[PDB]
Amino acid sequence: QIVWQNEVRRFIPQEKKLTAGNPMNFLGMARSINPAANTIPKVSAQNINIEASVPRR
Amino acid sequence: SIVTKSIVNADAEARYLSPGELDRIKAFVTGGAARLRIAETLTGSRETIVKQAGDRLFQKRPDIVSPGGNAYGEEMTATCLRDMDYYLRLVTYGVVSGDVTPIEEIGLVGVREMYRSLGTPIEAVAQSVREMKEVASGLMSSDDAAEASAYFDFVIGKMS
Amino acid sequence: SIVTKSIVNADAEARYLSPGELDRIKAFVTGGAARLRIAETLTGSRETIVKQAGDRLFQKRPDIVSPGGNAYGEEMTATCLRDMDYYLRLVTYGVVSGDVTPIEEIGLVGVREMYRSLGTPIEAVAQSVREMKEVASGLMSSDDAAEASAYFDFVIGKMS
Amino acid sequence: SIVTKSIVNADAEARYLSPGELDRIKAFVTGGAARLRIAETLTGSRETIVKQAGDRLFQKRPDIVSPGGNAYGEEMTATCLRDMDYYLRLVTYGVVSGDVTPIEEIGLVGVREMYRSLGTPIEAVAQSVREMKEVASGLMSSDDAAEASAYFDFVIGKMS
Amino acid sequence: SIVTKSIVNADAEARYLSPGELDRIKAFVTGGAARLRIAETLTGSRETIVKQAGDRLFQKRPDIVSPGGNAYGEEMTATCLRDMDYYLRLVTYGVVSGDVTPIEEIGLVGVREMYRSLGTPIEAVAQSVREMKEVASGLMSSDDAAEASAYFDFVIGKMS
Amino acid sequence: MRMFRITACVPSQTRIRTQRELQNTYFTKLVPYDNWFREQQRIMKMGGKIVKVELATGRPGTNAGLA
Amino acid sequence: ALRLEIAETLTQNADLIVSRAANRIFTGGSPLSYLE
Amino acid sequence: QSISYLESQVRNGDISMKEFVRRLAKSPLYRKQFFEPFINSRALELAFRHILGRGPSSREEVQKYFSIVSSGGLPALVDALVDSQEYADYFGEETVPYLR
Amino acid sequence: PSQVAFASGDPIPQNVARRTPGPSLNRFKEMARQVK
Amino acid sequence: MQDAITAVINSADVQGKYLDGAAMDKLKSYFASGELRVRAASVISANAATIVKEAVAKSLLYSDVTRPGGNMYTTRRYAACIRDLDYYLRYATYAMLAGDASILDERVLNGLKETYNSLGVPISSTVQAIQAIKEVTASLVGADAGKEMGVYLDYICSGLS
Amino acid sequence: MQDAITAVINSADVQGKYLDGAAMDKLKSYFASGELRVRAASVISANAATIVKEAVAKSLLYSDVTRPGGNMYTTRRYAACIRDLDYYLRYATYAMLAGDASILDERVLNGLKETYNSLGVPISSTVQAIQAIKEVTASLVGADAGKEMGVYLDYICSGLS
Amino acid sequence: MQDAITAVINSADVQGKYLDGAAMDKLKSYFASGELRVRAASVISANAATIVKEAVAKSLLYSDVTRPGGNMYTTRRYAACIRDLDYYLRYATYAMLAGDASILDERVLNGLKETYNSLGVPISSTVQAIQAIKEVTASLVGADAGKEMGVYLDYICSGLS
Amino acid sequence: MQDAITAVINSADVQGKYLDGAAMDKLKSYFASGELRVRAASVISANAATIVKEAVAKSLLYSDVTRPGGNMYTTRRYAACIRDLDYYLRYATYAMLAGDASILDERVLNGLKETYNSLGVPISSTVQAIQAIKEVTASLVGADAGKEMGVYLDYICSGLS
Ligand SMILES: *[C@@H](C)[C@H]1/C(=C/c2[nH]c(/C=C3N=C(/C=C4\NC(=O)C(CC)=C4C)C(C)=C\3CCC(=O)O)c(CCC(=O)O)c2C)NC(=O)[C@@H]1C
Ligand SMILES: *[C@@H](C)[C@H]1/C(=C/c2[nH]c(/C=C3N=C(/C=C4\NC(=O)C(CC)=C4C)C(C)=C\3CCC(=O)O)c(CCC(=O)O)c2C)NC(=O)[C@@H]1C
Ligand SMILES: *[C@@H](C)[C@H]1/C(=C/c2[nH]c(/C=C3N=C(/C=C4\NC(=O)C(CC)=C4C)C(C)=C\3CCC(=O)O)c(CCC(=O)O)c2C)NC(=O)[C@@H]1C
Ligand SMILES: *[C@H](C)[C@H]1/C(=C/c2[nH]c(/C=C3N=C(/C=C4\NC(=O)C(CC)=C4C)C(C)=C\3CCC(=O)O)c(CCC(=O)O)c2C)NC(=O)[C@@H]1C
Ligand SMILES: *[C@H](C)[C@H]1/C(=C/c2[nH]c(/C=C3N=C(/C=C4\NC(=O)C(CC)=C4C)C(C)=C\3CCC(=O)O)c(CCC(=O)O)c2C)NC(=O)[C@@H]1C
Ligand SMILES: *[C@H](C)[C@H]1/C(=C/c2[nH]c(/C=C3N=C(/C=C4\NC(=O)C(CC)=C4C)C(C)=C\3CCC(=O)O)c(CCC(=O)O)c2C)NC(=O)[C@@H]1C
Ligand SMILES: *[C@H](C)[C@H]1/C(=C/c2[nH]c(/C=C3N=C(/C=C4\NC(=O)C(CC)=C4C)C(C)=C\3CCC(=O)O)c(CCC(=O)O)c2C)NC(=O)[C@@H]1C
Ligand SMILES: *[C@H](C)[C@H]1/C(=C/c2[nH]c(/C=C3N=C(/C=C4\NC(=O)C(CC)=C4C)C(C)=C\3CCC(=O)O)c(CCC(=O)O)c2C)NC(=O)[C@@H]1C
Ligand SMILES: *[C@H](C)[C@H]1/C(=C/c2[nH]c(/C=C3N=C(/C=C4\NC(=O)C(CC)=C4C)C(C)=C\3CCC(=O)O)c(CCC(=O)O)c2C)NC(=O)[C@@H]1C
Ligand SMILES: *[C@H](C)[C@H]1/C(=C/c2[nH]c(/C=C3N=C(/C=C4\NC(=O)C(CC)=C4C)C(C)=C\3CCC(=O)O)c(CCC(=O)O)c2C)NC(=O)[C@@H]1C
Repeated sequence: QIVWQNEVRRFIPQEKKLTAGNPMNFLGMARSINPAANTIPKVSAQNINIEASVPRR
Repeated sequence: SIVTKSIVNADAEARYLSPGELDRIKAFVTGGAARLRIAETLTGSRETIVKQAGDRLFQKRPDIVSPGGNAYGEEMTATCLRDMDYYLRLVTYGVVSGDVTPIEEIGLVGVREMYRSLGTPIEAVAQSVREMKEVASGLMSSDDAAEASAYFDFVIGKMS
Repeated sequence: SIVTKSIVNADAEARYLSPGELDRIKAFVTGGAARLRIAETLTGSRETIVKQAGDRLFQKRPDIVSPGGNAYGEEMTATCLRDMDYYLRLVTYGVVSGDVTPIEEIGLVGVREMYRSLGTPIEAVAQSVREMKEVASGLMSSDDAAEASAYFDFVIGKMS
Repeated sequence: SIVTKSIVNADAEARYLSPGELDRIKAFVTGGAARLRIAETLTGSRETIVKQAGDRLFQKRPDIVSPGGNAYGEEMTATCLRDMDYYLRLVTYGVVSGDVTPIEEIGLVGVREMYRSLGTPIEAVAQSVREMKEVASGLMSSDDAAEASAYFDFVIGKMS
Repeated sequence: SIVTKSIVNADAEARYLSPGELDRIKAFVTGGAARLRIAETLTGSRETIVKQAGDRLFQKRPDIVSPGGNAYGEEMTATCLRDMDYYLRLVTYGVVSGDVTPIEEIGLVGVREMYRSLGTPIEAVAQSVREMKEVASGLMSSDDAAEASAYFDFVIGKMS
Repeated sequence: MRMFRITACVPSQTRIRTQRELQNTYFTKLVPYDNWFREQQRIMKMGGKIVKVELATGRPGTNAGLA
Repeated sequence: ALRLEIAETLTQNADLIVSRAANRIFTGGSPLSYLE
Repeated sequence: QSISYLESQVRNGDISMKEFVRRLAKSPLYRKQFFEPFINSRALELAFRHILGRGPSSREEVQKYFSIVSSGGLPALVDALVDSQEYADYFGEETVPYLR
Repeated sequence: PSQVAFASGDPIPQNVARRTPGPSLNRFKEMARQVK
Repeated sequence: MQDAITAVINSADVQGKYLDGAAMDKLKSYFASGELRVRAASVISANAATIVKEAVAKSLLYSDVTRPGGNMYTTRRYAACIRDLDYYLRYATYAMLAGDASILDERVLNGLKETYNSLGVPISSTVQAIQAIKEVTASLVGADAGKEMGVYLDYICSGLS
Repeated sequence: MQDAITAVINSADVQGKYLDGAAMDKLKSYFASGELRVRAASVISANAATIVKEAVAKSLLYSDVTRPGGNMYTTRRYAACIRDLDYYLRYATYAMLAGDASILDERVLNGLKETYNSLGVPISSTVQAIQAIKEVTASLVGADAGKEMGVYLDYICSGLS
Repeated sequence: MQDAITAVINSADVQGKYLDGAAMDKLKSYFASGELRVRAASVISANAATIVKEAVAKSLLYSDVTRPGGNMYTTRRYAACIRDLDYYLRYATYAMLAGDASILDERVLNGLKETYNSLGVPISSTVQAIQAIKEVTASLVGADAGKEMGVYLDYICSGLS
Repeated sequence: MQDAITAVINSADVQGKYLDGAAMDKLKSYFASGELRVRAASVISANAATIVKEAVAKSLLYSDVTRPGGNMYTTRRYAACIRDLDYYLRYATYAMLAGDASILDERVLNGLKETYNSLGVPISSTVQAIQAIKEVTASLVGADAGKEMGVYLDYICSGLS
């Protein structure tokens, strides 16, 4: 049995429909794999000594 | 538009446009705010008119969604509502143009052969555009309803 | 007329009138009161306009009344003023009808053959009806002169 | 493909196909079934390689999804996975064609200028493609993955 | 009528009948006995075609006999099965003539605007002639019913 | 648009030389006013006879409202 | 098929037909001396 | 796409095929399909094969018909094409034009 | 049924002969005959 | 053709006189009735096919003309008949917008009587069909616009008869 | 145009000789296939709307060509594509019953490339449409008649490509 | 051809979306400039001949081209040059009224360069003549609409070059 | 240019999707047909000069083309015609290997008709030469390879015509 009331209620515009190359197809995929961002590494350049902390090998 | 019609006719007669067409062009230019207002009203209510008119068509004529029908299937009904959105878009084009030439050049030439091929009933398509006309006229003000329903009955008259 | 040209376009394309041209006929009907007001003031001033324009014509071009011109003599100048009266009547006819079609189908096409067989200078009668449009624009209000000057300038263009 | 490359080379030397290139086309024709199997597995599992390699990329280079990064944001990570899917589809095309010229023409010429305009780290995209080849090598059989990793290798050589 | 099309085409080409066309008229005259045999079998079994097509139609598509359709009560169905008898008569005319030319002469063209003015579904009329076709193929021998179906399918193609 | 109801017979003067198909040289024609002068000149230069012509379209002597 | 076997008949004996026609027409010698 | 008015006038025969060709060529349908998408020169080159069934034959013929279509446009070009000695010689009054 | 395949079947090769010197070289043929 | 303003302009031009009140009263009447004519034409163009189908249902269906041997039996013949009927409706709409029936008695009634006499079309049945169209339009668009339509429609009836 | 019979007679006329050894074989193969080719023509001409229906439904519908921005978006363009597929099927029937592709050379392929490059019609999508045509005809008429149509349909495809 | 209205309609239609305000402002700007376009077109249609007259007097008269051996030497070629300038002025008026240069490359420019190259017409001299037309109509109409006219005149020159 | 494989890849890339089942079926068809194409290319590369030799002896020697006044009279004209036949045979071999006639459009048929029209080359005589090339090639190369070579050489003939 196929029913048309829910299809009429679920109708979406074709210009709002997603095509192949739209990155919004992978928007839910990026929701699925939530990337782990970095906590901000607070650094001050004034506390850095140029002569010593530069590598030497 | 009427500008395109007048320029095309004057070009075919190999003459400049007379003031008897120039006053018509400037009158169409000045009387544009009402057509623009009807256009943004229709594109604001572009979804709900399509939803209600599709609901009214499939409750009035269940042979469309009957087994063995042309639109039996969820994707078939989705494409039917997409065609309703197409013709509503063409009605907005004709409203904002002030002329029937966009509807004629986009979605009226070859429609009979097209739906004769696809098997879709042309009188039911005319009923769909008529139901969009009734929903839009109920949704908007009466003079604007008559102005939009003018292009709507042009579409259903070219349909049938 | 503009109504008969609209229905000529309508049965040339072999269908009913478009809603745009129906609203255009509505605009013509609503403006026809103003065109008829222009008709009243022009037919009230039908004598003084043509007399002042004829005096301006003879003042601009004295070679018409000089020997060697076409209009030498009292009956010749009377017929010249009669031609100017007919052309003023034709401009009022066009203002009433809303288009240059009555001027074209009465006294504007074939005017080259007319004044070639008469020997009359076509640039001189174009200058005469140009003085008619200047005196008319002097006597009219600004919107009425702007309305009549397009039809007058069409007479200038097709009779130059 | 390899057929087009051999035809272009033979046209460049204005000669018919050498029997070595005829043998290479013959061997590609006989061995294309394994390439079709590889491409079928990749297009069957094409979300899984992008999923795992995107996870491994966001683990190994979290500066990419750190604030101030090129792919910081939900839509930006979506476009990241979109680019990964593009390169996976290109690798399937190259596996089918047996020569890497479709990959070079579609997504390796001007890639440096494109990602330089976009501000995207080209070595990080190379890391993502390398992780895609790691996931594909885990997913496929040994000889098939060893043959299919060489197109990934050409992508790595062009981008890094 | 094959001989009608012979005379029309020979007059358009403006010469006498070619020997191949004369052999065509020989073939048509020899097959005339078989086609009139099919004709008298159809007019012997005409009524069972009408009744079985009618009630098979009313069981397959019950929308029209339902309220909202065109078939109300007894007289609408009587006019419909009269139309079914008319189209069966036209099929027998085409069979006995050897071509669909008298079908187009009495009824095969204009049917779309006919049933659009009448509100009648043209695709349902096509389906009506469809069960006319396989009921005739059931009752009459199929190797000899290929000739009758060769006009039946043209009729349903024109009304499709 | 004012027109004419004409009826004429124009025999072909070159059909014998050209060996073409035949047409009925007699015809009843509806011809517009603007084209009727050129059409009549074509008939008389071809050598045909116009045996009937009436102003079936429009009123005679209309000064305005022609097309 | 009938036209084909007629052609197969006539092409086989074409030399015979033209020889009989030439012997019917020409006198004073052998017309078949220099057949091309 | 058709003009049933002109088809009915052909069907009762008050106008013949010559007036049908004239009115159909100056109709807005032919004006849209073969006069709007072209220059006047290419338009008259197509109008020759649409009306006379042949191409333009000489430089002076192209010159004359270009002067006609410049003076009066598509209706003047169509009228000059149908009201010619060649059209009346080849297709008469009732014969459809054909590609020669 | 399978005798539909005229074009789609195996093609029948024609016997097409090489073009020979014609009667415009009759003088050179006579010249070559006297050369022998 | 000749509408109301060109008709009064031609009546003035025959006498060679400017437009006076004796024609400007009819001109004001035309400009007063113009929006009524345009709205009635809009309604008729909206319901143009329905007027034809109700007219043939109330006047032409189930008659001897649509019986076999009649003058409306075959499908091409019925298509031609409804083509004539909405031709009459559309040209009556043209004359109703124009204000005069020059278009009706010229580009419809040039040889219509003679061609119907040659074909055998029943003039009385076509008059009944036009009266059915007039009744449908009068019941559909109103009283004043209905009788304005009826003037041109029984002008068509007088032209046919 | 020319057919297989005209090609045979022209080749034998260029040779100056009769139909000696292989012309007869080609002619008898042509006449042996001819009645079944006429039957296939009858089936295709009877069902011709269904082949283009299943071809457009199989290959071109629900695609970028039919969605906005595509070359089959408007209804005029869709009806023109339907008429083009009807042209391809009908001229393939012509070439299949003539036994030679000279009709395709002189009335189809003479200007098809230039009209499609000027119009902007997608060559690959047209090729896919003709491939859908040839599998639908192979399903609806048979394998042998499907191949006999499909060699000329692939000739049209090669003319496209 | 396309005016500004049909241009923005097809620009919305090729992407398949409805009218948004970033498209509706284009129609609002066109309706703002429409009365300026109508008045400029009326002025140019009234003074069409004298624009060409003083343009040829400004640019082409007493030059090499009217002398014996020049391209506009004989009166036939002079009348053809005046006819060409009338064509350019009328179609530029059409493009100015439409607000879109579609009729220029759709009815003037698509082959005119090849025609002038075949005829030997000096394209640079015609460009200078059109520039003279631009200066004359800019002095005659005004700067605001003369700029819009000159845009399409330079469009004609760029298509000619 | 493109082969069948790159045609499938480009069509799938234009669609923006991966290779579906029908694409895999077309690829499998080309991989099935590849071996015959390779051996046909080997045969034609073996007999490249000899096919041209017997084709020109089959069609063009001792004719009006090689007689004085014909377009193959002089030695440079004969060398240019042999050069053209070598070009056609090599590019037909390339198209046979690729399974696509796109290289004939890109390299051969893009301007060769205008080239021959400017040169005065009889395209009827070249068409008969390529028909002789078809016959001699199909004599040496087999049956299905003969069909493929005949299709591509008839494409060259259709581009010429
Ligand atoms: C029943 C399954 C279907 C159907 C039929 C239906 N038809 C009518 C009415 C008419 N049909 C015709 C058509 C013809 N008359 C002819 O002589 C010919 C050619 C031989 C044709 C094609 C006509 C003229 C009528 C009008 C009645 C009359 O003959 O005078 C009706 C009645 C509709 C009404 O409003 O009375 C019906 C119900 N309708 C369906 O839905 C089914 C597809
Ligand atoms: C309700 C409207 C009816 C219904 C509709 C229906 N339509 C289709 C299929 C198509 N319709 C179109 C039409 C257009 N596309 C355009 O761009 C325009 C002009 C703006 C038109 C008119 C098209 C293109 C299709 C094909 C779908 C595609 O995009 O490729 C179907 C599907 C039929 C099928 O066999 O797939 C249906 C069901 N059917 C009804 O019965 C209602 C009356
Ligand atoms: C489906 C087939 C594809 C499609 C086609 C498409 N075709 C046209 C229009 C034309 N096609 C032709 C071709 C021919 N005319 C002939 O007489 C013959 C031989 C008998 C052929 C092959 C021509 C001339 C036209 C233009 C005018 C006409 O309609 O005949 C169009 C319309 C182009 C437009 O923009 O109007 C289209 C869209 N398009 C696709 O995408 C499918 C792949
Ligand atoms: C011959 C028995 C006697 C006769 C004949 C005659 N006829 C003409 C002139 C013409 N006759 C026709 C005939 C037809 N018109 C049609 O529509 C048809 C059917 C297709 C036919 C047969 C025509 C067209 C002409 C005009 C010439 C033309 O070719 O267009 C003449 C010539 C009259 C003259 O002076 O030119 C003659 C002599 N008269 C006799 O005396 C014969 C006994
Ligand atoms: C002038 C002395 C008097 C007169 C003239 C007049 N004529 C017309 C219109 C037409 N006259 C003709 C007749 C001809 N056809 C030909 O081929 C020739 C040359 C042999 C002639 C003389 C035609 C066809 C017309 C119609 C014009 C056309 O077809 O384009 C008119 C105009 C009538 C009107 O405008 O309704 C006039 C006035 N009448 C007079 O009063 C002068 C005394
Ligand atoms: C229908 C009301 C009645 C009917 C009529 C009937 N009409 C035809 C066909 C024709 N109709 C016309 C009418 C016009 N053609 C025009 O161009 C115009 C001006 C707009 C009109 C008014 C004509 C000329 C015909 C002749 C042939 C044609 O189809 O054009 C027919 C067919 C005659 C035939 O069979 O040949 C009939 C029967 N008959 C009735 O019973 C209805 C009451
Ligand atoms: C003298 C009888 C009358 C007259 C003359 C006059 N002519 C011009 C200017 C031009 N006249 C021509 C015409 C021709 N060029 C040709 O090659 C031929 C045929 C061989 C002709 C007939 C041209 C081209 C010019 C422009 C000058 C140029 O060479 O470019 C003028 C000057 C008008 C101006 O505005 O410059 C005059 C005054 N004037 C009269 O009053 C006499 C009746
Ligand atoms: C004038 C500015 C310069 C110039 C003009 C010149 N033009 C012609 C003749 C032709 N002009 C056209 C051009 C058009 N055809 C079109 O369809 C359109 C737009 C709708 C245009 C603009 C054509 C086709 C011709 C040829 C027609 C004919 O020859 O009659 C000529 C005459 C050339 C001749 O050999 O007679 C000239 C001289 N040349 C100049 O030097 C001026 C600078
Ligand atoms: C004789 C000294 C040697 C010889 C000759 C030979 N030639 C051919 C065939 C051809 N030769 C030419 C060459 C020319 N044609 C010209 O018009 C000119 C310049 C005026 C030249 C140099 C051509 C075109 C042919 C083809 C025949 C034709 O005219 O169509 C042959 C025949 C080879 C064949 O396969 O038929 C021969 C035998 N061969 C020798 O061994 C002698 C040393
Ligand atoms: C041989 C089948 C017939 C024929 C040939 C012929 N051709 C020429 C001269 C040229 N042909 C070309 C064509 C090409 N351009 C390309 O890019 C390619 C490959 C894709 C080809 C095939 C060109 C450019 C020339 C000009 C070369 C040149 O300038 O010499 C000639 C020579 C004519 C001459 O030298 O005047 C000939 C004879 N003509 C025939 O009669 C043969 C039947």
